[PDB]
Amino acid sequence: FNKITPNLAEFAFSLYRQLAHQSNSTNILFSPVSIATAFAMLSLGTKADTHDEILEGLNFNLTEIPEAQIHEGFQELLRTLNQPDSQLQLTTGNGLFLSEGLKLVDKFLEDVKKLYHSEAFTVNFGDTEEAKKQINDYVEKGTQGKIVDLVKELDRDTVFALVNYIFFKGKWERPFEVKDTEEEDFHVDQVTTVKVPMMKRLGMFNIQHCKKLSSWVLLMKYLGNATAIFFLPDEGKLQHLENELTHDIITKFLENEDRRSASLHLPKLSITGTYDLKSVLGQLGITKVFSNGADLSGVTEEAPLKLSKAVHKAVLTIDEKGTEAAGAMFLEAIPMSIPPEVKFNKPFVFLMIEQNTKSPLFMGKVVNPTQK
Repeated sequence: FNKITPNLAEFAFSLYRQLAHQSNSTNILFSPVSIATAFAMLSLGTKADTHDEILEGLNFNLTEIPEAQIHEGFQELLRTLNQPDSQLQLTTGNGLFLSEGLKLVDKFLEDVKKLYHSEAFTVNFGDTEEAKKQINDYVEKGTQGKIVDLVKELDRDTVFALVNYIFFKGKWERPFEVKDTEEEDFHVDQVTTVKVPMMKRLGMFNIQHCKKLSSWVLLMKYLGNATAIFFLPDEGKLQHLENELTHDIITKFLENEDRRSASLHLPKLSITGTYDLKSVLGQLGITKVFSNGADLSGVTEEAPLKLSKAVHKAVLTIDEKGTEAAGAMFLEAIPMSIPPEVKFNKPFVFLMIEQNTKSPLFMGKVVNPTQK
């Protein structure tokens, strides 16, 4: 089911095409969910233009959807992410860091902790370096060592910092057997290749070839409550795919429960995506909260405040199947017939959708597994 998801979808695409044009030969990885829910939670401390700008920046038509519904929708999602339709290893969090000395509004801190279950702390921004450590420690501790020293530096007038991260490494509901994981070619160019550990499995896959998107569309079911959608653009059809993607078409794929025999070659990789939300979202029109004109009265009533730091870092690790545990052995009726060998051996885009809410958890493009 969906509620605000269409709003999150178009947000994911906007934020994607944003990074896909600007940045050219880089793996892209961001959580449309972690980011939005973060700025939707922050909007609760904003007022007037400053606020409307955030919600509108998150692809929300304020004139058509009651804000009460926007936040209600986000809570539903987090409810599913806390204790879902299944415990899917997801290490996501949002930490706010405000100056020790600001008389923060209790209500906002309520909404942060209770409503959006986000961590908020007060630090001494007088010691710029200590704040970074203090912050980076939070993330690291929270990602249990996967993310280290996220923030490399803070502005001179930093009094409010936002750190948003998400680490995922799901176990395949239908794993690849490590024995078959050999290293193979990966086309970074039409004439150049690179070697990467290529996983492979002959089986009944929810694979298809969409002519509209000019690409092979593979739906990998995750042991948890998320579904991996991979898009392998045709020869020279990457820009087209990126431009033809629509929440509709993706919902069409989700509702698709067919499967056919295919020899899937999917690379093993652990890509990352570190982004400066101030910059990236500013491009989406969210600027007032990050500047001197920020109306963060919900955060702190009497003293000026603005969002000096807003950083996102998404990490996604794909392999044969999480970690060796209850393997659960299934069997598939594979027809005797030349199955299409589908190799994800060239730039491809992809998304991770939470099965229930259909919220885009991760969106990205792998240009080269080698980069991290």
